[PDB]
Amino acid sequence: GAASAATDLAARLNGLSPQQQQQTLATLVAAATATVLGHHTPESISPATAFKDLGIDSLTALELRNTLTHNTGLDLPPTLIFDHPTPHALTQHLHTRLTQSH
Repeated sequence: GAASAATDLAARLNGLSPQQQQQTLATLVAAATATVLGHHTPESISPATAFKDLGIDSLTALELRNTLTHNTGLDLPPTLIFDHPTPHALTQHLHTRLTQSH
């Protein structure tokens, strides 16, 4: 249970530099997509392949969403993949929204 994984996420990021802080999402977000496609590890989830190209099928885009938002504490609608089509993109979103949010 978590009333804010955004304060847990920014906890991984806390103490780190932008690219390092990126990596955490650029690992978790991919871990998320590693889940959606049944790959388990983010090592298979390339950040520049594209969710579309990864197998994200709206359903797994929502399940992506369900994981992302849950790990980052953010509140972005299911069109997150449609707006950010790569693990890098999604990461960029939550890496930027860390400060660009309420």
